[PDB]
Amino acid sequence: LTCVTSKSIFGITTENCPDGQNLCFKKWYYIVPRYSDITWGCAATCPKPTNVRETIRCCETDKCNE
Repeated sequence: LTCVTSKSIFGITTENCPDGQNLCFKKWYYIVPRYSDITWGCAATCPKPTNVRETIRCCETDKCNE
């Protein structure tokens, strides 16, 4: 399984995930109305928002987390 792990206006980077990590994630962390930090990666289980600023989505196919 191949996930996005970083993105810019110039393109994406991807990784082929560790064995046993069969989900891709995208995670938004809200900082101010105009701006949110966003991270992307492989995961074993769908990360749980531990903060109210956090929004996560997960999926199971190649590069699905863009």
